[PDB]
Amino acid sequence: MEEEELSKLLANVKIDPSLTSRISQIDSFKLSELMVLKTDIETQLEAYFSVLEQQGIGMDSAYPRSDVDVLQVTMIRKNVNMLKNDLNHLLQRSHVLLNQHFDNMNVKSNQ
Repeated sequence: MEEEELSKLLANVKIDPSLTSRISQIDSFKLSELMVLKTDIETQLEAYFSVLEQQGIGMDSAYPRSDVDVLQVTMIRKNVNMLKNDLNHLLQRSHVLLNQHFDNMNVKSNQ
């Protein structure tokens, strides 16, 4: 049955809730918490990159890939792009906080 095969497919298409919760707190976390999260996002990205390597494909690309290959690569590439977006956010927020720290000391970054 088509509906039941699809529920299994989907109910297992999931993102670690702990990671999602922490990402939601980018704008409230302290720098130390942000840098631990950064590392954990990087570890996740590393895992996705390793699977893309097995698929012999990078992030930008067009032997014949089957439908399932295409679906898997589509999923992995989307995951990567969403994670890279969150990592970028984390870094941008971190830069704001770093700048606040310089401001507090009446110093500028070397630049």
